[PDB]
Amino acid sequence: HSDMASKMYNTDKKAFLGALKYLPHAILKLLENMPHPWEQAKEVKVLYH
Amino acid sequence: SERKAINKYYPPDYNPLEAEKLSRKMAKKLKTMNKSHASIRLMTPFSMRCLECNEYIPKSRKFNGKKELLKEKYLDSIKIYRLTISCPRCANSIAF
Amino acid sequence: LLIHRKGLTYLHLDYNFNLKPTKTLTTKERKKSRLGNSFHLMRELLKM
Amino acid sequence: DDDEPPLSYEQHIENIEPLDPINLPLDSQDDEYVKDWLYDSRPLEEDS
Amino acid sequence: SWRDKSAKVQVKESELPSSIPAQTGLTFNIWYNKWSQGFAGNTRFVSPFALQPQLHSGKTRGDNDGQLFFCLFFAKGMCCLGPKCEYLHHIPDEEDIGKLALRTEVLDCFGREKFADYREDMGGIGSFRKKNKTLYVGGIDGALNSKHLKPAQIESRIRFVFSRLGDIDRIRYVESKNCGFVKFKYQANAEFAKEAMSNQTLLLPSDKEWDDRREGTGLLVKWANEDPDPAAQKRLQEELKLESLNMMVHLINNN
Amino acid sequence: VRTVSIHPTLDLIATAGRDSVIKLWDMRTRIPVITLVGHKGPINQVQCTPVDPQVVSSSTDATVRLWDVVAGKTMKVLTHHKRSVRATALHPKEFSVASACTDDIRSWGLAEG
Amino acid sequence: EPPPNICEQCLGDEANIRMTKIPQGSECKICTLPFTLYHFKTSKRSNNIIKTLICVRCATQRNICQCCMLDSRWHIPIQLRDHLISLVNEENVMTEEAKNDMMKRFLSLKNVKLGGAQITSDPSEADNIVDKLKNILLRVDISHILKKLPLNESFLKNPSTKSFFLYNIDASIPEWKITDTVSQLLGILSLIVNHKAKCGGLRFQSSELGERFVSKIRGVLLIDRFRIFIIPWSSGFSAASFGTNTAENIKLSLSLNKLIQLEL
Amino acid sequence: YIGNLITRQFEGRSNEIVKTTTKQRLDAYYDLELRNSVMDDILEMMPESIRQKKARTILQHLSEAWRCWKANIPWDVPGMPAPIKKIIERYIKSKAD
Amino acid sequence: HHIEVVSKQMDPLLPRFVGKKARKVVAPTENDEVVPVLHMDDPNEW
RNA sequence: GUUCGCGAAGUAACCCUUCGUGGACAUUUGGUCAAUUUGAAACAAUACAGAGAUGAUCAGCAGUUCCCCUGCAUAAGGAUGAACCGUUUUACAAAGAGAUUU
Ligand SMILES: [K+]
Ligand SMILES: [Mg+2]
Ligand SMILES: [Mg+2]
Ligand SMILES: [Zn+2]
Ligand SMILES: [Zn+2]
Ligand SMILES: [Zn+2]
Ligand SMILES: [Zn+2]
Repeated sequence: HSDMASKMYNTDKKAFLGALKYLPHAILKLLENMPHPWEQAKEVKVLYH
Repeated sequence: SERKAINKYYPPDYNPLEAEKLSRKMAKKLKTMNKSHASIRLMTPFSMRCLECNEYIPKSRKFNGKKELLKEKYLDSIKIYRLTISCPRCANSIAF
Repeated sequence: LLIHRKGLTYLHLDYNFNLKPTKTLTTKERKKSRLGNSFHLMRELLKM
Repeated sequence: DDDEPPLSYEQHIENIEPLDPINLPLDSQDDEYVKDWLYDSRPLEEDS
Repeated sequence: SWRDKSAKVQVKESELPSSIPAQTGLTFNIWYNKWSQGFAGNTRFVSPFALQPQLHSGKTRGDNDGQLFFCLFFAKGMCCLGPKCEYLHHIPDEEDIGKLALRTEVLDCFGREKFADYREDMGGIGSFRKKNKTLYVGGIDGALNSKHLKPAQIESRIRFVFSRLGDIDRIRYVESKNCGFVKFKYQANAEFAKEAMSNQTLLLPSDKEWDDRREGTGLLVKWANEDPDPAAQKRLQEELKLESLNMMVHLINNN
Repeated sequence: VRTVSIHPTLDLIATAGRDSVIKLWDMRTRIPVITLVGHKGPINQVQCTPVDPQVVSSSTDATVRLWDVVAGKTMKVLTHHKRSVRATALHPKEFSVASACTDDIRSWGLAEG
Repeated sequence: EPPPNICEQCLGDEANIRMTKIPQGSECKICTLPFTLYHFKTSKRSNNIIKTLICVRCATQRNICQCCMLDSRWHIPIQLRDHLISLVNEENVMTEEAKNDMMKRFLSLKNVKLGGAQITSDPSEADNIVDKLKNILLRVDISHILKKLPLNESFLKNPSTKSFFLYNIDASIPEWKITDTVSQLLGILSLIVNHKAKCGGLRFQSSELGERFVSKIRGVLLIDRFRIFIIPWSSGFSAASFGTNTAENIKLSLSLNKLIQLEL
Repeated sequence: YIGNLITRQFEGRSNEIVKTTTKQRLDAYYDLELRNSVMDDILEMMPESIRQKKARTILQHLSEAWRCWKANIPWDVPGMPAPIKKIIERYIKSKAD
Repeated sequence: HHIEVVSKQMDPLLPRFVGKKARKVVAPTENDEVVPVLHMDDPNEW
């Protein structure tokens, strides 16, 4: 989903715009799990569409 | 974007000097860059009467008019401009 | 995609989430492209 | 830069070994009860 | 027969054309897949691809899956999937018309849903009200790259290409209007042939123009309006009466 | 808005005005559950009633209307008044409504219209 | 909210059909207003998915199936139905369809049946119509091209000919019927017919096919008792044989007509 | 916020936005309701029930009475019916208060 | 025919009602029943 | 495939390896949707016109509408957002009086 020019991505484009209302939640969840200074690389469980 | 935006987007390859030089080459061929008059909004500076249809035009009426810089200059130094309106009833061109 | 669905391709979004016009805009373009606080709040949170 | 896309993680980042984090050097004797585990991501998460 | 062989791959996946259309504005709109900021230059272009029915037809997964609908891109001569295609890769025939005979009232032979009203352009899929079997063939000058050609010669070309694509009732060419009308036996063949011949050239390999065939605009194949010719109108009335009388038999025998 | 009437048994109110409709509101959720359409002019009075017809309304169109609120339909239209039916009242102890024009007060049995 | 109106021929013959309901999932093809979409498959492993294209109130207005728009009693299309009824009723009835979108929305909400629908929406009327239907069934360069056309010569055994000239073609005849009857005779073929000329030409693949064609009965060919006449055309033909314009074709047709009337 | 925006993008904007009575709209809505009140009273009391042109005439007399009140000019129209005169003066006094 | 009616779970990131739009409609005022109006029997003064 | 059981051959080994075979375990995805022109995004450009009240210029705030746009919006803005400027004949009678059909 880099360019999304083909007709196959119409439903995906609609899903993208509908995802926009849930971004601040995702931003909270990301920043909440931010690595602290003593850890190099934090593996995190994710949920994705 | 707002009226008072500070920045416009330039493409990453944009060189301003080459861009101006290219746009200068382009400007000699565009229609609206080479037409002989500039459209302006202006008030009628004095009361005047159309000669085609005898309509009185009062002072301070707003018009959409054409501005021409003339070749002649006052004492060869100061710019003179013709200001052209069109009569509101009969659409005939009035100039001063 | 929200910018482009609204037809505002004359606005460009940087990869650091600044929104800039690509050209000096007509008055009709300015009225048509007057995005609101929802978009801008979303954009600046993404920027942070 | 504003005009550079966000980096591909797998191409540019996944292969690089990370640098040392901020860890204070603990004493092998005088911190012995915490030295083995203080800096884990979830300390003692496997110690039943 | 097409049943004797597996379907040929018409175009490879790497050979398929780009999805971004030819530029007609200053900026590409990632939503609409079209150019914004100005609109200049024509959007029509000649198809790089053309169906070759005896060469390209063959069995696919659709024949094994019990599929009804034909492949849209097979008709366009640009199907990527070849024998792995879910859709049927052959010219429609009475067997498949019979299999389509329920869905045909509201669907295209390509399985596209029909509309109430035709487009003002008379292009597109067509109306579920009309059951039209006739194609208008325009843009013939562009389809020949503006080559001068005699009217009977043009008619012979149109006769050749459209007769590969189905059973035909009538072909007529009108010199004054410089347009052709092709009527099929079945609406499914009119549906198919429209998409098969849209944006194509009428040129030959034998022509002097063949090496620049891609430059102009191709054939403009649309649904035909009702024929204003009174002979055609009374013929239409006669076949309407015949269809009605044949239907009375079914209604009476069922009730 | 020209009038409000509180339903005697339901947690419901009726309201009407110059927009020529009666809107019934659930008190709690503040949703306009039902809009009653049929008056041809401003509504002057609304009366809520414990059984069908559960709303009675009077209008500048010179009608009194008796409503089935579940169907969204009139039970009866009363067309005996000449002018705007500006005033109305329920009788507290018998199943009847009075209504008035200029010079013309009338009383109606609500079980029948 | 009314139930879906789907015919048995859409639903098939399986004992059970799973159906998916989607409130306000689709916009009606007739009236453009939203409606509750139903969609189903005739069996679990059938690969085509059938959906309601029109809303229930448009369907009851027309007495048609929501999934195939054929009449929900007689299983025939609206145009043919209204035409059939208007042969039994002297005063014509037809389904008048809105063209403006606001009129499409307006028309769909009035609860009155349209065209032939009410005459088919109850059994008494529909049965009366079919009872009456049983009574119905109980009741200028011509002077040059005429030497290019083979009209001077005859249908013969000896000359090997791959191409033939067809005339006395009635305009009612489609091209496919001609090809089909030749296919029947040969037990299976490039055809040009110009209907404004009322004549045509037939070209075979190889000489043995033409010889087998001339082996079966100037000659004659039959299409529903239209007597197409046939002549061997040794000189090869093209579309130009019948005239370059419409007027030339019509003039040729009249010339061929008087030649036929002399031959008969 | 984003939900309402994207809802407008797909569903479109509601056809029936009811503007509320803010202080920019207060005087105009007062005028409309007062005008309707005067018209209801006069069309109810007139014996002949003739409406279409008579209404537009009567409310001009109302507006003239208001101008006279603000000017402190005595509003007196010769041949005005006494009851309609009383109705107009009644509504002018309420607006004045 | 016995029909099992289900309602499959919608993609929460797509619009919930695909056919839904803001569109205006003029409703027909059809009515079969005529309603009677039931009244009974110096212009310079007014 | 794993496993329980029973036959044939290894190994008179009844367990282990192989072959034949009975049973158990596991049971119907997905699509409202196909990949460029012909099932419908908008601005911009070009030419011409041009700014609500009226003598002139301008602040506005409304209303009606099967016009909506921007906006989180029941706020506000869009020229006071636009459209509004046109068209206009009968619920038609009474009294006379002069030409006239009958
Ligand atoms: K203003
Ligand atoms: Mg405003
Ligand atoms: Mg306004
Ligand atoms: Zn003048
Ligand atoms: Zn294919
Ligand atoms: Zn509908
Ligand atoms: Zn059906």
